[PDB]
Amino acid sequence: DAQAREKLALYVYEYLLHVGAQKAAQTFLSEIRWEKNITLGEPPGFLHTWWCVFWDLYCAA
Amino acid sequence: AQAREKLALYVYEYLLHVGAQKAAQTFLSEIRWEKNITLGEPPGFLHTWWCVFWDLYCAA
Amino acid sequence: AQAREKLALYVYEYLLHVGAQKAAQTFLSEIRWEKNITLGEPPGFLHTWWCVFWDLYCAA
Amino acid sequence: DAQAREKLALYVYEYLLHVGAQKAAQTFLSEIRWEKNITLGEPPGFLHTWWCVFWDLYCAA
Repeated sequence: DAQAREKLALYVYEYLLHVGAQKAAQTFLSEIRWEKNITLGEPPGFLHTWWCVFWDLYCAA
Repeated sequence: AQAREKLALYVYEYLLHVGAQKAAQTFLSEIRWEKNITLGEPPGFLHTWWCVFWDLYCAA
Repeated sequence: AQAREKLALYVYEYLLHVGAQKAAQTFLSEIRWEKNITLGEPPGFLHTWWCVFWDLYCAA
Repeated sequence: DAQAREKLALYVYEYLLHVGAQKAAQTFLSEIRWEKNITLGEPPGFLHTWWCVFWDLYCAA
């Protein structure tokens, strides 16, 4: 449950960096007082990829 | 491409409901967003989707 | 409850597109289905959903 | 890929038994010439459960 909330934050942060919103990403980590490791993938990152999978499925119904 | 625009909205919603209102404002301005904005109740839809999705993916 | 009725339709579609046309007919008749029926291209929507879902669930 | 197709068939079969369509379930296994093991859960079975999860998500957008 908490592991989920922490992983959403991480992947939102990554998105903000790849979407060209770097200022926003930095302030986001300040506002949630993020004291944990940060491990980054390739653009457009995990959240875009999995969102688009579910979108393609949403638009087929 | 209309997928990317809905994700942006739901992320902006996430940021307000998680108490990252500053980032939220900065976000819209950095992507130069100009469309209309509507939201619902916290925690917001991105959180709702994530909970079932991440429970499916398990992992770390 | 309207969830259960869409699943039935998509299953009836699966059965026709997978070559289980006999089962398909028997199915409708056993649940006493009386609503209108529309389908699309094979393999059908239940297969489409399943492929992304089962790839998420992995398992066995 | 094939593992997926085989697991859909299995879980469709289970559904047909729990939904009160037992004749249909039997003929289904004939028509696909199913020569593999059959392992059954509790009603309403795996496919209903996971369908309803995605439905609840579909009806929240």
